[PDB]
Amino acid sequence: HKSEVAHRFKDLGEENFKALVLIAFAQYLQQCPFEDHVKLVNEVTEFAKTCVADESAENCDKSLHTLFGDKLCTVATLRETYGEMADCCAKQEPERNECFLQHKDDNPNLPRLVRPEVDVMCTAFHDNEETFLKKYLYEIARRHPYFYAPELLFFAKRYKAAFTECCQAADKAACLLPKLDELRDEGKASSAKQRLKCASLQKFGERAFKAWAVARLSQRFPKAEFAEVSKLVTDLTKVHTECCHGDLLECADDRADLAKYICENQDSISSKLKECCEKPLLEKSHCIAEVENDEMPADLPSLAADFVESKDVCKNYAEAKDVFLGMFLYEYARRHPDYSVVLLLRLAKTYETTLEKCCAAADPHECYAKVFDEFKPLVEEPQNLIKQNCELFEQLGEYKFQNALLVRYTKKVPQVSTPTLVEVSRNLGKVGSKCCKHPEAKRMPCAEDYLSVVLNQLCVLHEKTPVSDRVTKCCTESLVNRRPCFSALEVDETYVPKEFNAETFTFHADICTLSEKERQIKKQTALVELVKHKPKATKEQLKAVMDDFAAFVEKCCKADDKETCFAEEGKKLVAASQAALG
Ligand SMILES: CCCCCCCCCCCCCC(=O)O
Ligand SMILES: CCCCCCCCCCCCCC(=O)O
Ligand SMILES: CCCCCCCCCCCCCC(=O)O
Repeated sequence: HKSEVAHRFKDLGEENFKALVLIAFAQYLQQCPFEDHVKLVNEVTEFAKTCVADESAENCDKSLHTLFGDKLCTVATLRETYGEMADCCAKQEPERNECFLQHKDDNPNLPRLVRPEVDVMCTAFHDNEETFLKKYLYEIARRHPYFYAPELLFFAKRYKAAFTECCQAADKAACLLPKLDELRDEGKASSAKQRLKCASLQKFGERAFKAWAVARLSQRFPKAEFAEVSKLVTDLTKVHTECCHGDLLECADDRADLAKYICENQDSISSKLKECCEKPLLEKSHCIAEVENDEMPADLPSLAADFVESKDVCKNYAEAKDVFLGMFLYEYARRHPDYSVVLLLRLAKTYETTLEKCCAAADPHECYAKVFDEFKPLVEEPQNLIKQNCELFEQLGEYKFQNALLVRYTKKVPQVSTPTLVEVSRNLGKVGSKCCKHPEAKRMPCAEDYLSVVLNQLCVLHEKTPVSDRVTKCCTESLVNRRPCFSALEVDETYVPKEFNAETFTFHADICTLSEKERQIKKQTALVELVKHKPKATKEQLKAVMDDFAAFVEKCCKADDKETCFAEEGKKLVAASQAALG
């Protein structure tokens, strides 16, 4: 094209253009204030329009990288605020843009973002929607500089819908706060999932990434032929490699190209792609990535004939081992959309280990005749963990399920900090809540995705502040072994009970009318401290103390003099509990 800035402006339309430009500058210049960025965005937008009017006017024929970089090099506080990043300006393209990318900051040391009160939020949203929404977009972008700009834009539109719905409601806070909860968690997850894929590509390498993609794409597109899946695996891997190592525009072009190839070849790939493929360029790759699994073909045969029974198994394998294993993973995965991806990779690894043994043995065919039997323990372990945890979740409800996990995990790794124990147990409880309301066939994939983000959060915290060799092992294992390493953790027989501290077990009158979350967290914090203090306490003894706690809170929140109730009845409860637990 004559003018890439005009091309993009036309493809995107003014409103998306401006939003994306704001995210771009915020991701590179994480410390500049909102108003400074609004001025850069307006100036870039004004310039873009001249190019749309006449693609031969001044500067309109420069690359986007050239234009973007030039604008960055005009910021007056560049050296003052970003130091060595100003020296990127002494370079030509493409080294200049390379240099700018090296200076982004994953952990920007910015203050926690405060959710204002619901009435303040709705008022700001009514009084100036544009500013309200753009400011939050800016705040999120500068805190997540690698997050894919278009997906950020997809969340922003969901925020807008939530304020539109809930600000005109009768009970604004009870409408909105659950929606904002849901969206913040989905956004945190998406951000963690992206970081995780990039780390894992570097740690475990490209072959392992392709294995993962074969499994994932085959579940999603089970009517596609292996040759088409293999094609998509190769293109997907290239896309991910660039998006991990790359600037926004290179990632965007790679994603747009794959989406277009997919949309042109729907008939070969999936029947569920028509809606997505109608959508505007901006949303297409995203929509595709989130499409539901196609229906698998009817009356597919058993894998036995090709992978066990044939005389030619070792020959077909040795001819090209990764193609054969890829084929095994394709056939297995498309027949089992109810499996986690990591389970399918365990099976593939098991199959490979068996062929490596058996193809060099005296009688290969006899040696690998029972390989499918080796799959059964692998499959049953996650299915049985889901049933047990979902049965417990149905008995207790979310909050008491969380409390069960708090007790469980605190005894297993009592050296972890209380906030971390509380946060991770709370999150695991929310994985239960989400995934146990799916039917059996959808639980294992759901669990896999969401556990992967909770366990990632834990491993991130633990790397920064190590306390347990056992957690370190789980965190540095292969991605396929990570969750079973955590499930295999046992009770810590070596922990020395924390000393009693009375202030830890004191509570105040405000407990009564505080937010549902805030009340829960205060109770769960004390539950963890109780288990840390009394790690040998039995289930019946903890139930008794927990029951007494609940009678104590019920009494004191109905009293007229609440501060004295909490202090006087609080001391009694503590002394009774200490006697019972010994
Ligand atoms: C205590 C958390 C409750 C979440 C629901 C239970 C999940 C059990 C593990 C599922 C297996 C994840 C995928 C895998 O490792 O194959
Ligand atoms: C503090 C570490 C938390 C570990 C979370 C593992 C996720 C799966 C939870 C299912 C219950 C534990 C599995 C088991 O012990 O068999
Ligand atoms: C030995 C000192 C123990 C003091 C007793 C405090 C116990 C913590 C209460 C845990 C919350 C229970 C859950 C609930 O009923 O909401």
